[PDB]
Amino acid sequence: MENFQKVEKIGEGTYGVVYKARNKLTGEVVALKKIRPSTAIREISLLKELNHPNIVKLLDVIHTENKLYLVFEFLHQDLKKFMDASALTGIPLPLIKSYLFQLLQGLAFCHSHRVLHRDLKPQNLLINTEGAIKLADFGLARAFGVVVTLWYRAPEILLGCKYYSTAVDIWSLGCIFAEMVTRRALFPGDSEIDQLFRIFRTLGTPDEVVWPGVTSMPDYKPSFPKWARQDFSKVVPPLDEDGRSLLSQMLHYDPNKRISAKAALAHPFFQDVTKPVPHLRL
Ligand SMILES: Nc1nc(NC2CCCCC2)sc1C(=O)c1cccc([N+](=O)[O-])c1
Repeated sequence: MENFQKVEKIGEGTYGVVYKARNKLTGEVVALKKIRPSTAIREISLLKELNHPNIVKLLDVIHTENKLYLVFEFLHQDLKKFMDASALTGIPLPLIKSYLFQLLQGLAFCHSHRVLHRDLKPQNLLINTEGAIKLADFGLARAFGVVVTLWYRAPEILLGCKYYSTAVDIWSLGCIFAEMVTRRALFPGDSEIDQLFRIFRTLGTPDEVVWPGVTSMPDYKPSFPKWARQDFSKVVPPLDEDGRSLLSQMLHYDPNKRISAKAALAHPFFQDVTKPVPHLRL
């Protein structure tokens, strides 16, 4: 309140309440995030340096009265709400393609700077009236270190691996891509084991052939049921073969086999990519 004017609470984020606020000095409207450690302050502050058209800008890190706040650029809609609003007709393919392309650019940028997100989901993908889509919260997970949605969690995380790689973000993005296409979450698990088994029932229970080292993951149990992989054309109909091919590469079990954001940008699926204007009701 000393330095801002609260417009309204807009949601509950991973780390605390998020408000739409107005900077007292500048009059600018921002997304103010209250964080519910000195190591973190220094680390997060470095994120202020990230600047890319597809990344929500971290405007400032404020540490006052022994409270921590992160100030982010404000956008008017998120992908979760946009998908809900578009459920009757579906998001036009050209726009799904444009959003996926832009999201991969944001990931390629962050990953090139050694910054992972680790918790990508429709709620932290923000859109504006000009057709841009941006990712918010990259790098917070590493700096802070932990009802939460498990729908977009990579299998290695669900299997208890405590070492993350850029591949966890590609997995989440693949799940989001599938959801934009079918208008339904790909793997809507209600628990970690349900999340894992939903993945197994669709992509097949992983083994040492497709994922070397999987049987040695922390939470892997030899007792996991063995489900056969489903035909991929049944998972995201009516997406064409270019889209299905790209999606399959984003959903490989072995994180090391998962396509990189950079390589994905070159996939044939983006041969005819454009930047359409979305119809946003604000
Ligand atoms: N920058 C930014 N602009 C936002 N405007 C809202 C978009 C949805 C409609 C209301 C305004 S939301 C936001 C976040 O960064 C954000 C990410 C994860 C979660 C939340 N959250 O509130 O729970 C917020």
